[PDB]
Amino acid sequence: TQRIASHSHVKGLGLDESGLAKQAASGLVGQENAREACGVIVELIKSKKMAGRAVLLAGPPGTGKTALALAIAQELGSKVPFCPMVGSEVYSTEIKKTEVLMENFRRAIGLRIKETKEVYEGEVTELTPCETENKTISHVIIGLKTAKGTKQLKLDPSIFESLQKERVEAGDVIYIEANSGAVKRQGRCDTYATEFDLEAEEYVPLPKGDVHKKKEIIQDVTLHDLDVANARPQGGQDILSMMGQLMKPKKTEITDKLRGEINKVVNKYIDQGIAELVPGVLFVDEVHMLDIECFTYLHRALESSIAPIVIFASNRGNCVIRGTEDITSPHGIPLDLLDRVMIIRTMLYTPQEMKQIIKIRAQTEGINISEEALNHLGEIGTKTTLRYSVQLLTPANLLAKINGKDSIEKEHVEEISELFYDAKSSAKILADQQDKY
Amino acid sequence: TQRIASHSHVKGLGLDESGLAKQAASGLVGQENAREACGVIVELIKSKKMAGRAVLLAGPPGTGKTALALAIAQELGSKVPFCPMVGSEVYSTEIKKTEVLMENFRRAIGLRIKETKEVYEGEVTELTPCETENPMGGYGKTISHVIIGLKTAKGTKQLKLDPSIFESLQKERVEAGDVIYIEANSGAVKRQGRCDTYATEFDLEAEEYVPLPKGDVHKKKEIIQDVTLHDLDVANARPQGGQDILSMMGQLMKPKKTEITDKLRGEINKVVNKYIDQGIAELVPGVLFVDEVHMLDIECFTYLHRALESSIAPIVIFASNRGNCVIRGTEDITSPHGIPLDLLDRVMIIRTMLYTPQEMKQIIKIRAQTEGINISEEALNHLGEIGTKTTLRYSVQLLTPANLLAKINGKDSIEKEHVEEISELFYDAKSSAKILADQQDKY
Amino acid sequence: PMVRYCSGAQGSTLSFPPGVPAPTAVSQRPSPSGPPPRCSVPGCPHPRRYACSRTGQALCSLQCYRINLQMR
Amino acid sequence: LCSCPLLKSLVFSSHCKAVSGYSDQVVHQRRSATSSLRRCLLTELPSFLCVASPRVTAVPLDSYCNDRSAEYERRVLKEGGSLAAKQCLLNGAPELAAD
Amino acid sequence: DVTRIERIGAHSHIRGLGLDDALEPRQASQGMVGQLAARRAAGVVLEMIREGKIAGRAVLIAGQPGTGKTAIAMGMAQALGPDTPFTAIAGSEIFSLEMSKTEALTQAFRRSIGVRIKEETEIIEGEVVEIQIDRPSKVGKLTLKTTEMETIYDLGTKMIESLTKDKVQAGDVITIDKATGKISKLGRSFTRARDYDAMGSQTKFVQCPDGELQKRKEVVHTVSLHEIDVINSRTQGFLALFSGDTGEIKSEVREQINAKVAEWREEGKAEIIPGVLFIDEVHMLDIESFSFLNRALESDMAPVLIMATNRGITRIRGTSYQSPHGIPIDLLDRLLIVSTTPYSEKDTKQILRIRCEEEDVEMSEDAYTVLTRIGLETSLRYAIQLITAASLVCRKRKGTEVQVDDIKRVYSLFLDESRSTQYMKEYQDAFLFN
Amino acid sequence: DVTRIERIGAHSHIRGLGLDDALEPRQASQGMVGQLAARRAAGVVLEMIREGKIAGRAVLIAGQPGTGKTAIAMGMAQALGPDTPFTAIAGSEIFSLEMSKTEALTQAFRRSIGVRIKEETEIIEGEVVEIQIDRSKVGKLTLKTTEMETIYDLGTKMIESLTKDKVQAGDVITIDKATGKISKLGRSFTRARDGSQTKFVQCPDGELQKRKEVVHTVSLHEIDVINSRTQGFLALFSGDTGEIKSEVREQINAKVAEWREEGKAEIIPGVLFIDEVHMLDIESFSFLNRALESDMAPVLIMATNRGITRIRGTSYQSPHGIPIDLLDRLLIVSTTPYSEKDTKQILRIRCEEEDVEMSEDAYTVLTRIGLETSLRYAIQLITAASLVCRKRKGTEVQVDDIKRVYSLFLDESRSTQYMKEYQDAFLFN
Ligand SMILES: Nc1ncnc2c1ncn2[C@@H]1O[C@H](COP(=O)(O)OP(=O)(O)O)[C@@H](O)[C@H]1O
Ligand SMILES: Nc1ncnc2c1ncn2[C@@H]1O[C@H](COP(=O)(O)OP(=O)(O)O)[C@@H](O)[C@H]1O
Ligand SMILES: Nc1ncnc2c1ncn2[C@@H]1O[C@H](COP(=O)(O)OP(=O)(O)O)[C@@H](O)[C@H]1O
Ligand SMILES: Nc1ncnc2c1ncn2[C@@H]1O[C@H](COP(=O)(O)OP(=O)(O)O)[C@@H](O)[C@H]1O
Ligand SMILES: [Zn+2]
Repeated sequence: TQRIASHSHVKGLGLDESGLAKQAASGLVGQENAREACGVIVELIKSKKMAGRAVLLAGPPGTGKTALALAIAQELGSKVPFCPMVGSEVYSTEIKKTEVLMENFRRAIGLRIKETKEVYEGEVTELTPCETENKTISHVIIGLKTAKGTKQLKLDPSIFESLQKERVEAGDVIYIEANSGAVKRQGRCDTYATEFDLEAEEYVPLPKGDVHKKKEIIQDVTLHDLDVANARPQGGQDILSMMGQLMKPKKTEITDKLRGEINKVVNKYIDQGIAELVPGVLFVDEVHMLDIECFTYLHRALESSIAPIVIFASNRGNCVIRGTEDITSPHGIPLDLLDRVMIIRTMLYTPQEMKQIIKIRAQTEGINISEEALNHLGEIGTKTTLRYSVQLLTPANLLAKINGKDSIEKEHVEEISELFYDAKSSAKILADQQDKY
Repeated sequence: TQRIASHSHVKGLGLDESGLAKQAASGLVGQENAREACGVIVELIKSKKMAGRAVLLAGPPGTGKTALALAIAQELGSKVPFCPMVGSEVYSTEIKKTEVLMENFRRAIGLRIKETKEVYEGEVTELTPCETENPMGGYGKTISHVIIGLKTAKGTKQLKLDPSIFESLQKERVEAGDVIYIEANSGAVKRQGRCDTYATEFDLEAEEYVPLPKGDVHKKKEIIQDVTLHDLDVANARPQGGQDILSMMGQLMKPKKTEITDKLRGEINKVVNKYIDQGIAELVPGVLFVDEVHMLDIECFTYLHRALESSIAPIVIFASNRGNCVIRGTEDITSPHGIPLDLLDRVMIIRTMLYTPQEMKQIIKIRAQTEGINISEEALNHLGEIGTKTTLRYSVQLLTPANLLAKINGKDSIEKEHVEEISELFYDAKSSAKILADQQDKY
Repeated sequence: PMVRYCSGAQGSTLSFPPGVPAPTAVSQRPSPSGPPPRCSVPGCPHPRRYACSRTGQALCSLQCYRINLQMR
Repeated sequence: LCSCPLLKSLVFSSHCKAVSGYSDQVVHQRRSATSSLRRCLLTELPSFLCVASPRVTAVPLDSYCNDRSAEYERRVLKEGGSLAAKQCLLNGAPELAAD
Repeated sequence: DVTRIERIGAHSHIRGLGLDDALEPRQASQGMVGQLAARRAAGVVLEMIREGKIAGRAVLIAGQPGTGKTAIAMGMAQALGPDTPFTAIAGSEIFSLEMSKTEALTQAFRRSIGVRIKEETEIIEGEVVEIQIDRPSKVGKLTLKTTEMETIYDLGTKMIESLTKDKVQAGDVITIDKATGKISKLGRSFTRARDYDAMGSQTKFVQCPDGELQKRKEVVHTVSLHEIDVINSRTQGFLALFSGDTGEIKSEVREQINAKVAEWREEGKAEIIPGVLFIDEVHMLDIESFSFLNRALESDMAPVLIMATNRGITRIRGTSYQSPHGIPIDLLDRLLIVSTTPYSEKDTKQILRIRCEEEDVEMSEDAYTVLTRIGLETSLRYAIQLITAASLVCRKRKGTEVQVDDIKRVYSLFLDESRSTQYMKEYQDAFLFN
Repeated sequence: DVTRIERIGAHSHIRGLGLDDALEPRQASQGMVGQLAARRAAGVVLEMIREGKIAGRAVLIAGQPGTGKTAIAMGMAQALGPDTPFTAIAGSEIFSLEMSKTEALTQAFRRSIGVRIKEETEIIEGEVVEIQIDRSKVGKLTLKTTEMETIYDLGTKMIESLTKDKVQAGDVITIDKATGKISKLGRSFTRARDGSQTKFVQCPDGELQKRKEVVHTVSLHEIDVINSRTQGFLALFSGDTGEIKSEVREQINAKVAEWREEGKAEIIPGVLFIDEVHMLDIESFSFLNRALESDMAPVLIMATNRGITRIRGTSYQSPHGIPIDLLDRLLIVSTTPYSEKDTKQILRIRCEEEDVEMSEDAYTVLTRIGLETSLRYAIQLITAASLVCRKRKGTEVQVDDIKRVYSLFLDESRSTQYMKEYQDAFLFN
C-alpha cells in the first residue's frame, strides 16, 4: 500500500461553511485563528482576481505551519498547481540564484491547453521517393492500407527523413501527425509473424478505424515547461535538435524578451479562448535561509502584476540577515520585505490539545493504544515535546508485536522512553562529558 | 646520464636479517627507531593481511622522513605500486577533493593479467580463390575456401581461410605484397601497408612503405600486462571506441576529470573478484604516500575517516613537518601536528629527531661522494660547524659552488678558503632574516 | 540470382549463382626487377631521385645534373 | 583492448546500450520446462524505462529577410546544411555513407 | 593464498547485530559485544526497516569517541541482508563543484530506495548445426541440435543482421531471445569444433546443452529511482550513470518518475522496498542541508535515515551560535537520539579476544592483562593495532604464542598521540607555526 | 470574464502621469495623488528624454519607504508612450554565474539604447480564386481583390513554394515577392463554403501589389548577439551567450556612427531604470560613472529606499547607500510622505480600481489605520475585507468585517510584540 507520510493524515483546513474553524476537523485540531485566517486566503486564490500577494506564517517549530501550507494545498484541489520550495534549493552552480526564483513563478502558474490534432496512421503498403533534378528527392509517395480502406498520400522530404530516421520499411505500422511533423513507428503487423519462426521485431495487431482522424487532446502544461521548450530546442525534427537531444541538458537562464513573447502568445491563446489559464500557489519554507539578494529581487517579484500568490514559512525569531554580517531582522526577514508580506500568528498547542494529536497519529499509524498509555504519552509529551511522543508510537507497537500484546502498555512506553533520549536530557548529559568530546 | 636527485642517494632502508636497522645502510645513518618501524611497515605491505592502515611521520624539518618513505618503495621494488601525492594536489577546480582521494586509492592498487597472442604477418606472395567442384542445379558455382600466402624472412606459409573473409579482403584495398595484420583469435583483418621491396619502382608514390616483418609467419607469445584499477576506472568511465558520433564529438571535446559514481567502483570490485576467483589476473596492493598533510581541509580530514574505514583502502602514509597549528577551514580550532584528533587517533604516529653534528658530517660526506666531490678534512670540520650553526640542508647546498669554483681555480678538492668564500658570498636563511629586521623600515 | 553462403559443421562453403559475375580473380605478385635504376653520370650511380626531360636522363642531384646537362 | 578478447570483456561499459552487473552467477533447474537465472555482465531492461517524456516541444527559430540570397542560405542551412557534413553526421563519415 | 578485493578491517569483522528473535540484545553474538542499549535500539530500527510500513523517519546515534557508533551501523548493515538496499554516505561526499548539495541529497534519498522488478523471458539455447544465408533482403536458415531434440528455424532480416554482426558460424553454442532479439554465444562444441579450418582459432569450448531447446527463465533485477531518473532525464543517458557527468536534474522529471513508479506499484509489475541511508559525522554538514533535510524528509518516498554525531554543544558551520551536536533544534528535536554507553573493563578483554578468532592469532593468557591495561589507559583502536603489529613481531620471532616482550617492542616502536604531543611540546619551538 | 496574464498590482492601479502644459500637477490626475514636486521633476525628466537631444545624464529618486516613488516610476514608464526604448532592472539581478556583472550592466546599457530604421518592400496580398500547376513546372494563379482582378505566372521556385503549402480556391493569403514565403491569412466566407475551418477573413481591399515602408527598431545588444553568435536568435533566446568581446562591440559602435553620418537611420535613446540600488557593489557603482561618460548612453533613473547605510564590499558608511562619486554624478529628487487627506483619497480610488463598495465609517477607521500604520497595510486589509464582506453577503463593507480581517491579519509591529513574548522559544533569538 501507500507509505505513511507525516502530513498524510491532514486532509485540509477543516473549516465549516461560515468560515469558522471547528475544534477537530480534517485531521487538524487547534489553530482556530490561523485556519480561519486561511479561510479568506483560499477564497482569494479561488477568486484569482488579485496577484502579487504574499502571506507569511509565523510560529514556533512544530506548530504545524507546513501542515497549514499542505492543508491549503489539499484544500485548493488537484487542479490548482502548488509548488513547494526550500530556501536551500535556490543555490545552484549552473544558473544564478535569481533565475530560480524567476522560474518558480512560471512553474507555479499552470495552463490548460486544448489541441486539435489530425492523425494519419495504419499499415504502409508502399513507400517510394520521387526523383527530381537539382539527384534530390522533391516529394514522397506512400500508400496507407487499413481494414477500412486504402489511400495513397504524399509526404515531404523532412517527413521522409524522419521515416528513414525511424528505419521504416514496407509492411510496418507507423504513426504520422501533421502540425507537429514528428513521425513514430508502432511496429510490424502481426500478419507477417508466421513467415519467420524466429524474429527480433515484436508484432502488433492491425489498428482499426479511419486513417485520418481529427481529435481533441486536453493537456495541462506549466509556463516553466513552455519556457524551457522555447528556451532550448530539445525536441524537433532537425538533426541539430537530435544532436542537442544527445547533449547534456544543463540549466540556462531565460531572457526577458522570451518571457514577454510567451506572455504575448499565451495572451493570444486566451483571446482565442482555446487555452484556459489557472493561477498557481508558490510555497517557500525556511525563508530565513534565503539571501538578502534573493529578498531584494523578491521586492520586484512580489510587486509584479503576473506574480502568483506566495506563502512563506518562518519558524525563527529575531536573527541576523544572511549576508549582512551586521544587521539583525525579525523572523530573519528584512523590514522591507517583512513590511510587504502579510503575517499570520501561530500559537503553541495546549496540553489538552496535544493528547488528541497523539491519539489521531496513533490511529493513523494503525496502532491500538490504551487510555493509560495515551495519558502517559500526553504527560511526557507536555513534559518535553509533541514530536517525541509522536516518534514513540511505532517502536512501542513493535515491542507489542514482539511480546504478543494486542495493544501498547505502560511497560512498553516506559521501555521505549527509557531507550530513547530526549533533547533536553541529552543536552544536559553533554555538559558533564563535554570535556571528553 | 641520469640527473642527480636530492633523494637519489637513498636506495632503501637497508634492513638486517634479524630485523634490526644497521647504523649506515643504503646511504642512511641514524633514525634506528624510524627505520625499524618502517621495517615492520614494509612487512605489513608484503603481508597484505590488513587494509586501510594509516601511518604518520612527524618530526622537525630535514629529519629524512621523506627519504625513509621513498626508501620504502625502493626496498619493496617495482612489483608493488607506489603513489606519492602532495596535499596541494587535493585542491582542484574541476575535480572535487573526495574524487581526488578516491582516484588515488584506485591509483595505488593495480592488476596484472597474462594473455597469449597469435598473429600472422608477412608479405603476400599469392591470393587464390580455391574452387572445389560441386556443381548443383540450384546454384552453379561453388567456392570452398580462399588460400592466402604469406612470406617472411624466416619462412613462408600458406593459410586456408573461409570465403567470408574474402568479402572484407574485397571490401578494403588489398594489393600484392601488402603487409597485413591478421589475428587468429579476433579474426579481423587490417592492412599495415605496402612492402619496402616495391618502393624502388616509382620515384613518387602516395602509399607509405612498411618493412616486411622479421620472424615466423605464426607468432604466438604470452605477455603479462599490468593495469591499475584507476586505469580500469577511466576506461570504464569513458568509451574508447569512436564509432559513435557522440564518442567522436566527445573525443573532440576537451577531457576533464569527472566524478565517478560508486556503482562503477562496485562493478569493478565484482569483476575483479571474478578474475581473482579464476586465478588468471594477479592483484597486488599499492602504497599511497602523502606529504604536507597539514595542508588538507577539515572536510578532507573527516572524509579520510570513511575512506580509511573501508576494506578496499590501500595502506596510506603521512608526512607532517608542522607542530601544533590551527586546522585549515576553522579559525579558532587548534590541534597538535595540524591534524584533528579523530584522524590523529586512527593514524599511527612515528617520531623523528634531528641529527647530531657527527651525523651531519657523515651525511655531508655521503652527499659529497654521491655528487662526486672531494672534501678536505679541515674544510669538512668548518662545514660541519656551519651546518651545526644553521642547518644540515644549507651545509649540503654549500657543496656545489665550492666544487665548481674549485674546478675553476684548478684545485680538484674543496678547501677551507673555497667554503669560506662561498659562505661569505651566500647568506643563510637565519642570517638573512636577521638582516631584514634592520632594513625592514625601508622594505 | 542470390548468392548462397552455406556454413556446415564439416566446413564452410560460399556458392554463387551463374547469373552473378565472378567476384574472384587470381592475383599473384609479378617478378621484381633485378637491376635498380642508376644515375646518369656513371661514377655516381645511385637509385634515381628524379628524371630529366631536357637531357632525358635520370639524376640524383644537381651536381651530376651539371655534368649531364654539359654533356648533352 | 581489441587485440585481447579478455581485456575487451574487462570493460563492459558502452555508450550504445545499457549494462548492469546484477546477476553474478547462473543457477539452472533442469526439468521438462527449465528455468535458469542469467549471469555475467549483460543486462539491459530498456522496456520499463523511458516512459517519461517532456510535455511540450518547440521548433527552433528562423530568420526572415527581404532578399533572395538570404532565402538561399536559409534553405541550405535548414535542409541539408553541408552535404558531406550531413551524410558525415548521419553515417558518421561520407565514406561511411558510400560504404 | 588467493586474496580477494576485500581485506581485514576495523568494522569488517562484524557479521551482524547479534540479536535474538525476541530482539533482546545478546552479550556476544555476530561479532558484536556489549552495549545492550544501543544493540536493542539497533534491533528496533532493524525490525522497523524489515516492517517497512512507515516512511520518513530519522534515527540519530550519539556517544563518546570509541564507543562503536560505526560498528553498530555496520552491524545492522551486514545483518540487514543482501536483498535489502543499503547506502552509506559521508557529509563531505555530497559536497561537489559539479552539482548542488541539495541535489546530492535528493540523489541520496532517491538512491536509498530500491525497486525490485522481475522479468520472465523465453530463450533458445542449443548447439548450431548449420547456418545458411541468401543475399540477393537476405533470407537464411539456422539448424540447431540438442540431445533431446534437433530443430530447424528460419532467420529474418534483423536476425541475420544480428548474427552476422555477432560473427556467428556453424558449430557454436548460442542463446537467442525471441522477444528481445539478443544473441549471446556461449562457446563451441568439442566434437563439432574438433575439425576446423586451417585458421586454427583457439578460444573456448562449451558442451552441448540438453533438454528442451526453448526454455522460460526468470531474471530478477533492482533499479534505483536515481538511476531511472538519470536514464530518462538524459534521454538515453545509460553512459551518464557510470560517467557521473549528469547533474541538476529538473524536478518535473522527478515528479513524473515518482507518479509513474506509483502507477507501477498499483499495477503490481514492480515492487518498492525500503532502504537505509547512513550518515557519519553529520555535525560538519551545512545548516542549509539541514533545513532542506527537515522539509525534504516529509515526502512519502523519503526513506528512513540514520545519522551519527561524535561531539556535542558545537556551533554549526556557517553560523556563529552554538547548538547541541552541531545540529539545529528543529532537526535535533525532529529525530530521536540514541546514546551509547562507554565500554567497561570486562568487555575490553572480550573485544580483544574476538581478534584471536578473526585474525587467527593465538594469544597467551598473560597478554590479556597488559594488553587490557593498555586498552584501559589508551584507545581500543590502538589496542587492536597493537594486536596486529604484535602478531607481526610475533611472526618475526617465529613464536606461536604471543609474548609480552613483543608487545613491549611494538609499544617502543609506535607512540600514542599524547606522547607525540609531549615530544611535540619539547621540539615545538623548532616546529613550524607553533 | 477571462483572466488576462496581467492582474491588478500595486503599480497597476495608475495609468499615465497627470501633468499640465505649464507643468503644474493636479491634486489627483491619472490615478496619482499628491507629490506635486516629485511629479513635476519626473515630468521635467520625461520631457528631457522626449527631447532626446542630449545623452549620458543620470537622476536619482529618494524618499522614505512607502512613499510610492516606485509607483510614480512605473507610472512614468506608462506615460512614456509606445515605441520608445525602456528597460527595468534591479540591483540584485545583475549578479549571475553565467555572465559577469560588468557584462550584465553593459548589456543593460545596450538593451536600453535602440535604433530606428525604415525600409520599403513590395508585398502582394489578397484572395486567391484559382490555382493551376502543370508538371520544369509551369503554373498560373488568379489573385482577386474587391477593386481589381489579376492573373500571375509562376516560375520553378514559386511552383515549389506553392506545392509546399497547399492553397484551396478563394483563400486570402499574403505572398512576399522577396523571400518567397507564402502565408495564408484566412479563408473567404463565400469561397470557404463546401475541413478544419480555423479562421475566416474578408476579401482585402485596395491595390493588390503595394510598396510598404517598414519601420523597424533594433537593439544594439540584439545586433551584437546576432553578429557575435552564428545564430543570434538562438543565442539570445537560449541565453547561452555571454562574455562578448569588446572589440566587436566597438566596431558595431563605429558602424552605427557611420549609419548616423549617412542619415539613412536614426538612433533613439532609451530609458534605463534600476531598482533597490541601496545595496550594490562598488564595481558597478564605479562602472556607472564611466558608462555614463561614454559617448552614447541612455537616460537612467534609479530608486533607493534606504538612507545612509554601509555599502556592500567595504566597511565605509556611505550617505544614501551610494558613494560620493556616484552621488555627485546625478541629481536627487526627494519625496515627502502622504497627507492624511490624501490617504483616504488613495483608499477611495483603490476602491474604484478594485471595485469595492465601503462606507464613510470604513474610510474613517481605515484612515486611522493609515495614521497609526503604513498605508500599504491598509491596502492589504481592504483586499481581504471585500471577501469577508462577500461571506457576510452584505452589499457594502462594514467596520465589523474590517475588525474581523484586522483580527485575522496582524501588523509587523504586532507580530514583533508577540515574537518578543515567544522569542525565547524561537530559534537563535
Ligand atoms: N493542529 C494540528 N492537528 C494535527 N496535527 C498537527 C497540527 N499541527 C501540527 N500537526 C502535526 O505535527 C507535525 C509536525 O509539525 P511541523 O511541520 O514541525 O510544524 P511546523 O511546520 O510549524 O514546524 C506535522 O506532521 C503535523 O501533521
Ligand atoms: N639520514 C639521512 N642520511 C642521508 N641523507 C639524509 C638523511 N636524512 C635526510 N637526508 C637528506 O635531506 C634531504 C631533505 O630531507 P627532508 O625531506 O627535508 O626530510 P624531512 O621530510 O624529514 O624534513 C633529502 O634530500 C635527504 O637526501
Ligand atoms: N560492539 C563492539 N564489538 C566489537 N568491537 C567493537 C565494538 N564497538 C567498537 N569496537 C571496536 O572499537 C574500535 C574503535 O571504534 P570506533 O570506530 O572508534 O567507535 P566510534 O565510531 O563509536 O568512535 C573498532 O576498531 C572496533 O573494532
Ligand atoms: N500617487 C499615488 N496615488 C495612489 N497610490 C499611490 C501613489 N503612489 C504610491 N501609491 C501606493 O503605494 C504603493 C506602492 O508603494 P511603493 O512604491 O512600494 O513605496 P516605496 O517606493 O516607498 O517602497 C501602491 O500600492 C500604491 O497604491
Ligand atoms: Zn648523380
